[PDB]
Amino acid sequence: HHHHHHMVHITLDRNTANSWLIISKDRRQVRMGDTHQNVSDNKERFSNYPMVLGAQRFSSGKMYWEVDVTQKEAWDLGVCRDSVQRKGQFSLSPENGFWTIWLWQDSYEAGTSPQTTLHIQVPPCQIGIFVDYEAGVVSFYNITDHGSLIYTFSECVFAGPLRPFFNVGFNYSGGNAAPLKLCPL
Ligand SMILES: Cc1cc(N2CCCCC2)nc(CO)n1
Repeated sequence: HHHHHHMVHITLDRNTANSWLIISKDRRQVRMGDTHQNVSDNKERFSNYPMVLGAQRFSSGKMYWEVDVTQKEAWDLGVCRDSVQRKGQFSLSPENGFWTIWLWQDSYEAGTSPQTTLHIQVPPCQIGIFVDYEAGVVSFYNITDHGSLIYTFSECVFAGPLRPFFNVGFNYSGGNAAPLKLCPL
């Protein structure tokens, strides 16, 4: 891919974060805390899962960013509608306004309904996420493996403004405490 030149500076939106998340001062890193992080509840916060949005909203153009997933056991990454449900239980699917991939239990899957098995030869330490709003495309790249394609969602029905989407995952095992980090351009 030659997509790096649509590079955007993503920051995390503290107001949207699950109340157990800890976002760094520079708003570029997020991890699961071992407890509630002493913030007020609000209608934006994801209640059921360790999720947070980027502050940026996109309704046109091409956008690219990279995320560090080093030493994590579980995570979700991609984009979502600004209007996605925040409270209660829901599945990550394009019908619910999410275009995502994830890791759990040593398998990588795309968030279709039902989910799609991914074939990755080199487990990624950094993921590139490319959005072409006009084309209706969300693509994922393996930065650890020379930028090799992971998955492409096409004919996407964005149906509104998009936000970068993150899930640091639970840490039941004690092996998933590491942060997600937005990587420098
Ligand atoms: C804990 C878990 C894992 C899982 N997978 C998806 C298929 C590939 C393997 C991982 N699915 C579920 C569904 O409740 N739970």
